[PDB]
Amino acid sequence: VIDEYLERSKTNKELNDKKRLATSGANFARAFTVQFGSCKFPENFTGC
Amino acid sequence: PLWFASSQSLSYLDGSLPGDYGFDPLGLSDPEGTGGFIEPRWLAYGEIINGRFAMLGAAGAIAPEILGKAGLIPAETALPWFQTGVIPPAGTYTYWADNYTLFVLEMALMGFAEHRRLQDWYNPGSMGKQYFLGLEKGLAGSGNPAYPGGPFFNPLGFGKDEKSLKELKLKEVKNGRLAMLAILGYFIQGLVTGVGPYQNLLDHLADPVNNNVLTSLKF
Amino acid sequence: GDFLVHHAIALGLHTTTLILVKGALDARGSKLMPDKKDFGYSFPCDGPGRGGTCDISAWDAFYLAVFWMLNTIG
Amino acid sequence: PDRPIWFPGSTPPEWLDGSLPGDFGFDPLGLSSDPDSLKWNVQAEIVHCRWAMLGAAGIFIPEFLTKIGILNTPSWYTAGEQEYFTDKTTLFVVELILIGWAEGRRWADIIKPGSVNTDPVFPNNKLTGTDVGYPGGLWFDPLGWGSGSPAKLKELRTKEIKNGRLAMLAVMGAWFQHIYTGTGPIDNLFAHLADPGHATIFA
Amino acid sequence: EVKILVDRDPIKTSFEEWAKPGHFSRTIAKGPDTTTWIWNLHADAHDFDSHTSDLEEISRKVFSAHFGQLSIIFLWLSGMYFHGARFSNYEAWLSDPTHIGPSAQVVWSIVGQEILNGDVGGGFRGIQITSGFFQIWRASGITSELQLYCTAIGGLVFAALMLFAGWFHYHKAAPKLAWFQDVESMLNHHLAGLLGLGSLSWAGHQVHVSLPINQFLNAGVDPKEIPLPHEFILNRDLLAQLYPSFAEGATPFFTLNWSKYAEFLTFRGGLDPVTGGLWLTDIAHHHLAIAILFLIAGHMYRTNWGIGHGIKDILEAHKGPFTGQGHKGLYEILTTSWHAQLSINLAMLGSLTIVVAHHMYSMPPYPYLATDYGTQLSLFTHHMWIGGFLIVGAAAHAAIFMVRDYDPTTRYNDLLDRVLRHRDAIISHLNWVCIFLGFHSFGLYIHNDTMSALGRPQDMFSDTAIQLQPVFAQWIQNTHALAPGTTAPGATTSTSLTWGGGDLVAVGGKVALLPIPLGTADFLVHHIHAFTIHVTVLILLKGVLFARSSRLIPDKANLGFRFPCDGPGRGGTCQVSAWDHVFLGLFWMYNAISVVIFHFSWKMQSDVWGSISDQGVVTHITGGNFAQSSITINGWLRDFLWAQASQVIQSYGSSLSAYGLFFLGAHFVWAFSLMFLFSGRGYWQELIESIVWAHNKLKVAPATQPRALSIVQGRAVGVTHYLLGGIATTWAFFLARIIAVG
Amino acid sequence: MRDLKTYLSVAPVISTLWFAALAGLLIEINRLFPDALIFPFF
Ligand code: CLA
Ligand code: CLA
Ligand code: CLA
Ligand code: CLA
Ligand SMILES: CC(/C=C/C=C(C)/C=C/[C@@]12O[C@]1(C)C[C@@H](O)CC2(C)C)=C\C=C\C=C(C)\C=C\C=C(C)\C=C\[C@@]12O[C@]1(C)C[C@@H](O)CC2(C)C
Ligand code: SF4
Repeated sequence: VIDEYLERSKTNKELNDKKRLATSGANFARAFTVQFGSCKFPENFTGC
Repeated sequence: PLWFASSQSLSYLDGSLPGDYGFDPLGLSDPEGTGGFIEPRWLAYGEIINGRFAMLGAAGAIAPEILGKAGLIPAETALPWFQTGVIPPAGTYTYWADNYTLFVLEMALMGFAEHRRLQDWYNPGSMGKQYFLGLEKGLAGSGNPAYPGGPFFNPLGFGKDEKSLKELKLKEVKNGRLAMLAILGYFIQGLVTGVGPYQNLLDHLADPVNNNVLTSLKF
Repeated sequence: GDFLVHHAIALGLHTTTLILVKGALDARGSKLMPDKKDFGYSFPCDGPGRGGTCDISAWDAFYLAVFWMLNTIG
Repeated sequence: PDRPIWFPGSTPPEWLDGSLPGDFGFDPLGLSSDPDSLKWNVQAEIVHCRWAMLGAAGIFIPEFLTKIGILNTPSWYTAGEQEYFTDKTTLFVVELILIGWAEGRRWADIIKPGSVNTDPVFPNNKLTGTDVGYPGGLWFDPLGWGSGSPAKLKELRTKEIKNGRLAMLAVMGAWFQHIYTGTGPIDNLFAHLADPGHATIFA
Repeated sequence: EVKILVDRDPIKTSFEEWAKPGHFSRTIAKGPDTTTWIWNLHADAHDFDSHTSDLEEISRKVFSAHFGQLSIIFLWLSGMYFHGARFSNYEAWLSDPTHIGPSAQVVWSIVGQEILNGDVGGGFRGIQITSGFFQIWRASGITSELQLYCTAIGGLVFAALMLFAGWFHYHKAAPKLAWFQDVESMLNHHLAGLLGLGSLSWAGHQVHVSLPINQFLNAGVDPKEIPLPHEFILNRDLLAQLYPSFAEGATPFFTLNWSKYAEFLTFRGGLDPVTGGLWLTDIAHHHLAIAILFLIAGHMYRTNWGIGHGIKDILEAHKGPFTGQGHKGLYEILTTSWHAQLSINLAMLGSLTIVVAHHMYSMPPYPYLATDYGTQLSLFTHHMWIGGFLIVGAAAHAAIFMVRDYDPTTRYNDLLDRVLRHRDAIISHLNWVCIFLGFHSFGLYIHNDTMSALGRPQDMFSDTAIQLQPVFAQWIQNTHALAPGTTAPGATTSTSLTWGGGDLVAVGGKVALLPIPLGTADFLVHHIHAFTIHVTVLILLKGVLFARSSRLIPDKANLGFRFPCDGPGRGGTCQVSAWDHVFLGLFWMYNAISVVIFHFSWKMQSDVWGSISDQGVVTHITGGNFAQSSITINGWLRDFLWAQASQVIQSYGSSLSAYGLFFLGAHFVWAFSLMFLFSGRGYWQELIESIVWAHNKLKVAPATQPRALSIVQGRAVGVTHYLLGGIATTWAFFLARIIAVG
Repeated sequence: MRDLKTYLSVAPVISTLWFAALAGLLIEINRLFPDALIFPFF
């Protein structure tokens, strides 16, 4: 609001959408992890 | 000597307790309708325990600052009580082990002591029966949970006479109440002013009118 | 597409026939009321006793089968 | 009656007397109120103690010998991943049949105390055990240290039970340490002993 | 005096009572003879007043049930927060709230249901939610998922604490009867402590946490660059840069020169242009004022000290022109029975819920809430239904009290007797009012339909032929529009944009709010609403008043509260109990609420919601056809039911397909209900006789002889199925339309 | 233990356990074999 944080956001505009997309993809894949192949019957013990 | 005594309070406060001035506006120690943690004996026991712990804390939160100002302790050690690592946002210090490891060790030792104390409170003399490396002889207790006595807790043999015991109990109760008030003052001063209590005392003694509660709150 | 509709028609016919046949056969009496023939063809009920007896007559059976007839024809 | 208990000053449950070996009156959940439940729990505890003792030994001896230059055995966690002379399924099936025969014999002994004391093939050989869970005989007690005075038997049984409990705790500790940290238990022990303070679970 | 009184270990915790079902009632505990026993075991489970007669046990059971309900609610809240934390696109929606649809549920991939994972937006696939939780989280200042996880953990902990508290207060230390009968202390603690302190703490949170974070977000700062909430508390320089008043500290508050806090405590009103919601400073100011008011009002009743008021003295010392001695024995009645309190609280809660729905739709308090149409529609309909159900239940509990807890000898009240002595006039007048209102309201529509069907559009009651305008409502609207100019100098603008007069507010190319016109159609629909409400009131009042006795049956109180009839005599006495009156009034409540929600939906879609181009023209969803098509029944059937059902029936093969399936399923359930409403028990019993014979032939006869359902059970099943089917149909249709078109 | 076992044998608890086991087995079978319209083993 002091236009310094706005300038910080403009400088770091990139990779922020990347982080958001990565978080959304992880949230979606939390249901398809088994169908993907990872988190199979082994290593479910205290995992995922 | 009665302080803010009421008709309801005087019914059950017979004066057979140290520091009984008959002050209880809200009727918390009222004799009938007792259950759970609200009981006439449990409240007194908790008051005594809290007073003792408050005396210990009041001495300990001030001793390092006194030693540092007097020059009897290394400067890097003398710190205000909130900068010793109790509140990591306020400050931190490096000890011989991790802070959470210290917490775990303290919790284990304190649990070992307090479980035995609670088991005494439930069963009076049960703590002197089972084998405890020979120390179980001295942990039998005197039948009063608040004052166990014995070689471990009363090695100097104080208070043999009943009147002297009553006087010492009254002194202990009053000192515990004073220490509880001092601890609350420590908390409030640390929250508001932001510096050590001894620094506050020194600033007040320097200029009594310049530094006070109004000074921190301006006006 | 005609298989399921024909089976639905058969179901409607069977249910309507069941209702009407039960109403016709249980007219003279049953276990809930063994003297139904004394009251007549149409009467309201037999009171709240014996757990409650509503729609006990055969007129009520015809009444209930009318709805199924309408649904099947529809 | 006057034996030491788990929580001093407390009252042990009524169904726990003290005649059973390794009895300390610890049963806050009331899982063994029924006598049949007591027998089943005792048998399960004995079997668990023996199996976990064997497992703890077989885990912690090769790792310690691998810390020294004597042996070169791989990590216990990755033992099943390696390749052997046969597929793992065949070994599992053979082990299943072999252990199943003995487990059926033990189950028959548990259900009826005295029906499997004789060798089925040759009627001459016999098992001298007289207590459930202690088969005895030349096969399971060749040295004869089993039978004896009741006090010595109770002392030996208590020793075995306590060792088994410690072994169960050891195996679960090793499993959890390996999954969390990611290194051998001997490495964790040495690292902790080097720096007792900082090298702990909080790291 | 006021004291804490408890009993130690009244009951012992054991599993022996779990093994034997129906231990509370001896008749149930005896054992199952027929199947009806099972149906009874669930009916009398929560009727604590029938298990025993002592008030102490009933009060203790009520307290424990309240604790269990609180634990369940906390578990539900924790689950919602955990779903928001783990499986959601909250972080993606935070940056671009206008172009992303909220979603917090992910469906598995077992059968082929993966088509339900629609393209909500922000690189996520899932079911679009309409709970409005994202707006709440944004208004609270949450910008990450770790905070949501911590909130879920805290909710779990609090639920466990509530369950333990319930167990402790039933089985370890149970309060005595005198503890519950102290209403003055309870009122003082609920007013000063529960309400004032909570609102004060929330105002403090809003002042310290919500306002700076929301200001940074509204400025345009990226959510990942905003300082953490505790940085504002730790760093006074940041707050001084944001709000200079904080640089002065708390000195102004004690100095009484409160104007210095005018930067973050304002009285402007209206909607915020950036987010289309109320100002957060106004909300904090309102919370502070409400906290002050509640704290002041919480010290009115005398408890344990000289100062205060006595409720009994206030009631007894009341003198008035129409009342007289009046309220003399009401204190004992209210402090003796639970049912009267339950009825009063139920009615008040229902009215409050309806008011909440109205105030929430009128003035949106959350950011980016007005432009999300599905959330608004769902909130309005849900709150209306909840309020209606509570209002219905109030009358049933009032009838229960009047039936089983009323005796004029020991506890006598003059007002109740006076009301009971002239019930015929009340019922007759209410019946006449209902008949007149219904005749006029529906005859207007029938006349419009007949005139339009005969090629006579100049004889109808419309804005063009015969005008019936709501002059009083228009006058009120004009007064409210002109209010801030002269009458309320403190406010810069009016409270709401609904009042005729002002400007249009739109956010992100979508209309947020604009003044709502009023015409003949609003007149007709308002009169229809009044007619339906009056009929429901008539039914409930007739049920309540004639519970004890009637001209037809002079001893109805002996039979009880839940009895089917008296017999085939007297011409027929079916459905004479008050339970039947409640079961009949449920239908009319359903009808009224359905009409209200239909009116709200069509009017909002036709006259308010829409889109705006760059030039400045506004295109509404249905193009403003409400004022000319809603004056006839054919218009309601064609332009609303037929036209707006295109989306739900064409949703197959898409992400909305589930809704379509529900649109069928509910229908089925509705028809099923008819089977339980048009028939009787005797036919089913006679059929079960033959079925039981067929079973007996093959030696598969059960010991528990099958029996047909009782009359009351059949009526309850029918009404439950009817209500469930209708409500589910409306839910599916509304959600499908508002998600596919908005 | 006797009373808890007796309670666990009541009709709703046994019914919910049986139906949960059946639903799990059916879901796992349909997962291992995704689609099935005719019996092809013969
Ligand atoms: C229910 C309300 C309702 C109302 C108010 C109207 C009203 C109207 N209709 Mg419609 N209509 C309705 C329903 C209704 N209709 C229905 C259900 C149908 C059948 C589908 C029709 C079919 C219909 C047709 C076919 C026609 C109309 C037409 C008309 C008009 C003719 C009026 C008239 O000639 O007689 C009015 C007669 C009176 C005697 C008035 C009696 C009421 C007085 C004022 C009582 C007031 C009481 C007073 C307060 C008492 C206080 C006492 C105190 C002093 C002590 C009128 C505007 C006609 C038209 O062409 O109009 C344009 C026409 O041809 N209507
Ligand atoms: C309680 C049950 C138990 C179980 C299930 C196992 C299970 C196993 N042991 Mg362990 N072990 C146990 C107790 C147990 N042990 C105890 C009490 C001891 C102390 C004496 C050991 C000491 C031990 C050694 C010294 C070795 C194993 C090995 C093995 C592994 C495979 C070999 C095999 O099982 O044959 C039965 C195994 C033995 C009792 C010892 C004989 C060694 C076998 C025949 C393997 C030799 C193969 C060689 C090292 C690999 C490459 C071959 C080469 C031609 C390339 C397997 C993980 C072997 C290994 O590490 O393989 C990965 C191995 O070298 N164990
Ligand atoms: C605020 C809370 C509230 C409370 C505590 C009570 C309390 C009480 N009510 Mg009242 N009541 C309320 C609100 C409340 N009511 C409302 C809102 C209504 C209007 C509908 C009523 C109408 C009412 C009636 C008509 C009756 C009572 C009676 C009773 C008593 C018996 C309770 C019972 O046995 O149910 C135990 C629970 C059940 C029988 C469960 C029934 C199944 C429900 C109906 C299904 C709902 C399904 C679900 C929402 C949909 C998903 C389907 C899915 C499961 C597949 C009890 C003292 C009864 C009595 O005998 O009083 C003396 C009585 O006859 N109440
Ligand atoms: C849609 C069909 C329907 C209709 C029209 C009605 C109609 C009515 N209900 Mg019923 N009801 C229904 C279904 C219906 N109910 C259902 C499904 C239930 C659930 C069991 C109930 C349960 C029920 C209850 C519990 C109550 C009623 C009551 C009423 C009356 C309300 C008073 C009033 O508005 O009269 C005004 C008239 C009308 C709205 C009817 C239409 C008249 C139009 C305008 C035509 C008039 C034209 C003209 C005169 C005809 C002449 C032509 C001829 C010469 C050839 C009214 C007779 C209430 C009552 O009787 O109290 C007064 C009451 O308490 N009903
Ligand atoms: C135990 C206690 C404090 C203990 C502090 C300790 C150990 C501190 C330790 C440390 O500092 C060291 C050494 C070193 C640091 O590096 C670390 C920490 C950890 C910081 C305070 C109790 C403090 C207790 C207090 C203040 C209690 C106050 C009670 C009051 C006023 C009650 C009043 C009434 O109850 C009556 C009497 C009667 C009723 O009728 C009416 C009302 C009004 C309810
Ligand atoms: S409710 Fe049934 S039994 Fe009672 S009078 Fe009516 S029809 Fe007869």
